[PDB]
Amino acid sequence: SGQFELEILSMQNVNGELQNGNCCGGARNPGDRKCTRDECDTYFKVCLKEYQSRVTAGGPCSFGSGSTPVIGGNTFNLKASRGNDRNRIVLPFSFAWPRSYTLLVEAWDSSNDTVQPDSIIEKASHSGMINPSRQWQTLKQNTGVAHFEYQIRVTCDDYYYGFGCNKFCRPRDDFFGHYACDQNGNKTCMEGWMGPECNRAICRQGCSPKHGSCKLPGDCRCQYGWQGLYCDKCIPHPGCVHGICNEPWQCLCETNWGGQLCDKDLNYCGTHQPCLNGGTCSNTGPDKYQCSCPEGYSGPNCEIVD
Ligand SMILES: *[C@@H]1O[C@H](CO)[C@@H](O)[C@H](O)[C@H]1NC(C)=O
Ligand SMILES: *[C@@H]1O[C@@H](C)[C@@H](O)[C@@H](O)[C@@H]1O
Ligand SMILES: [Ca+2]
Ligand SMILES: [Cl-]
Ligand SMILES: [Cl-]
Ligand SMILES: [Cl-]
Ligand SMILES: [Cl-]
Repeated sequence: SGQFELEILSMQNVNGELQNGNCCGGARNPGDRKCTRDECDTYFKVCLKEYQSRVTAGGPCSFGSGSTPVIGGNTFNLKASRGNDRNRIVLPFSFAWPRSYTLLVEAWDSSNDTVQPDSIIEKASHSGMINPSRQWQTLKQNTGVAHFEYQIRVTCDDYYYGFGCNKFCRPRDDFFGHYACDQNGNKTCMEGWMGPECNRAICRQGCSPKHGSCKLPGDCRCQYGWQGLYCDKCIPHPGCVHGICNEPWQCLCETNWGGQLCDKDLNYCGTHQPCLNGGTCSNTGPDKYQCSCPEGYSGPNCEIVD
């Protein structure tokens, strides 16, 4: 999600005094009060926590804490230097960044090779607001005897967006989405795709909303029983001749066509003209008729003469 980073820029402790007024090491040469015996072994402690309207010097470091190894003597300047792992403190976070925070930074002196313990040189504290940016914010602690400069920032981890580094967005072209990310981490769909995660293919222009569907953009796949470019037309019953459908597998007959498959001619007389030698045809049912034969003509079609 994100990272709160702090970089030490410079320290200035001309004499080599701690918070308690004493020197780093031993004796202070009388009169001029110069500390000469030894230089401080300066390291930095950092504590990051929830915003406090009224700052406390003690409390749990909610968002994180860390310390630098000894990075210098009494005085150092790293303001034109690059800044490495020894002079910087990284504090990662997975929660959404609240913007408001409380930061404690302290310069300390190492005393592990002696009988006395590690002691505080100076202590810095502030509460503020900071948004995710690559741009460093410089802070000076100069109120006391010892002064130090540090800079802080909050950056979003890869694929994280917004003011809290919480909005994840990584681009795709698979069964879960077809999209690119924009500057705000919003999903902009590829050509042919739609929907919140860009997983709906846009069909053929005019494709049936009720009988057509897509898997890939452009196409129009027909529901079973529908057909045509737009899946607009039903498929009639197989074996249906001289028949239409409204719904699939129907076979609703055309005029003068009867039966299950509209194979039977209800107007055989008109279609074939069967009676010969001046006979009169009359339809007597499906593929049936009868002939009224003139005198001297006999048979089903008046074909028997004399
Ligand atoms: C686009 O991104 C902004 C800020 O990152 C967000 O507030 C907004 O809801 C997004 N717009 C859409 C249409 O998703
Ligand atoms: C039908 O009946 C036959 C017998 C003839 O009279 C025809 O002219 C008529 O149309
Ligand atoms: Ca020391
Ligand atoms: Cl403040
Ligand atoms: Cl300084
Ligand atoms: Cl996945
Ligand atoms: Cl979707």
